[PDB]
Amino acid sequence: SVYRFEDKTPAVHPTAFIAPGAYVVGAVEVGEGASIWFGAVVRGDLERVVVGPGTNVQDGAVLHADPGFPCLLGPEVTVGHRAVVHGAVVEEGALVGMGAVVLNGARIGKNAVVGAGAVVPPGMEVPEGRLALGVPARVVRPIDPPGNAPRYRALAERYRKALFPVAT
Amino acid sequence: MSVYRFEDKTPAVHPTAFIAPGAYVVGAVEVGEGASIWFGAVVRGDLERVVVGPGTNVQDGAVLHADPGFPCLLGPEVTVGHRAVVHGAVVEEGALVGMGAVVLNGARIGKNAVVGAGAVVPPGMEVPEGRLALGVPARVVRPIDPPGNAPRYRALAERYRKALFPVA
Amino acid sequence: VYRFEDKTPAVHPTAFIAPGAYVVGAVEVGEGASIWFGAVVRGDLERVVVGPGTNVQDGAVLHADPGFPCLLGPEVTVGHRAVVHGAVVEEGALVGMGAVVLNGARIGKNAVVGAGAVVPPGMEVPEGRLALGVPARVVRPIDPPGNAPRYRALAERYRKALFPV
Ligand SMILES: [Zn+2]
Ligand SMILES: [Zn+2]
Ligand SMILES: [Zn+2]
Repeated sequence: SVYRFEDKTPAVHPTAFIAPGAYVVGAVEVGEGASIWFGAVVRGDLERVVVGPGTNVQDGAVLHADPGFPCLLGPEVTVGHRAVVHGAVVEEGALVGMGAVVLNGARIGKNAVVGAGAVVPPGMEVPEGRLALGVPARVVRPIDPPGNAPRYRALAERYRKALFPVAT
Repeated sequence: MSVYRFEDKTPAVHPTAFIAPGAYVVGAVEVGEGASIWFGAVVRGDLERVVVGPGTNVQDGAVLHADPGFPCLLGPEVTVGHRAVVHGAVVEEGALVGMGAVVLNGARIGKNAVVGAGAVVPPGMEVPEGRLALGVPARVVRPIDPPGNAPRYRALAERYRKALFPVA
Repeated sequence: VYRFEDKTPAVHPTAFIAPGAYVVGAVEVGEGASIWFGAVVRGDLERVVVGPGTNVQDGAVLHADPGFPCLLGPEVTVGHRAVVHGAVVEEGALVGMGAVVLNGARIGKNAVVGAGAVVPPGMEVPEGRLALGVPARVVRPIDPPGNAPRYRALAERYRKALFPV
């Protein structure tokens, strides 16, 4: 569930969805309508992590932060399956593609897209409305704004209404 | 070992399948006979169905999900390597998705084909039967011998169902 | 912690094993080591060794194939969501987050595998060197990473004061 490390307690909005098997630990803030999915890990100890309103952190993703590099997810952000966002700033409407890695100090602009499996080097800026892909990542072109966040606001509310464990 | 019902979608898991501790099979999922879903793996079907074929192993930390119009359909004797992501794609009989790889919506992995470890298979890419695809992004490179992971995991799963116990 | 047949993990009392981590089978976990949330350390057909003071971070995966033991040396860091498979990682080294290290590969002393890099089977990363790319390429000498001392201290803090809310 939700874990207090020493005296650091996650602050989770009651409309947020924390899936079974997800771990929210320590200095973490999870906003209204946010969702953290199965097997995801959100840990804030040496530095804080913010999951803005309506931001979804999909299955197997990992959020963490280093001193001086807080992990700040803006509102209506999507962190795809198995992505790692570490000490970076992701602004409103952006998408971190599934399997991608965003490193410390990187900055994902509004409605920007980090391609699947791309590795964003430390400090790199992804401008607003642009697609960055590759290993290492590189700004390629303008890209249409992702629509994953409204999908996951609604999918999360359905999960909050009808999720039941069943034994076999 | 438990499984998760989303709305009216309960996973249909064959009795000979092995579902490991820490694995999360959610919603519209079929898990075939002799299949195995290993520790920390997530197989989630809600927006669209997901099928784990018979004798198919979904290894540790792997993530399966499907998008509208893109079912995630794993054929028989398929291997999804450690920490891979197969999203809304078709994987034909005997193929291998290398560990850490990502396979995106609409991709098709031909029979006995191999996705290289860490490779990212773009949406809609077709990997022909018996071929090898690797790189970021993935490219079909050469013909490769059929992998033999699925038989070994059928047997390893059977050993786990008989002698896996929690300790202190 | 899970036993597989006759294979029981041997975990030192000072090691931190976070909730949601899965240590399975023929696994050694040394003094002052830590296995964090969602990580999977599985040893069945071959042995895995997590050396003293070595941290296996969140969602990382360790496994081994016959003849390829996964041997993590002391003071080693396996970053978030990394995969180290049947490889040898020497003292002080760093496997960057999201990276993949495959069978028979050797990560030299204080070497660094960059984040998301894929070290092919059998490849050697020499001591004090950085490897990047997919596949991996030895790029330049790098200063010793300092993650292992920080995580030794963080793990002892987590062993003492971690409670579900
Ligand atoms: Zn970290
Ligand atoms: Zn998805
Ligand atoms: Zn393996």
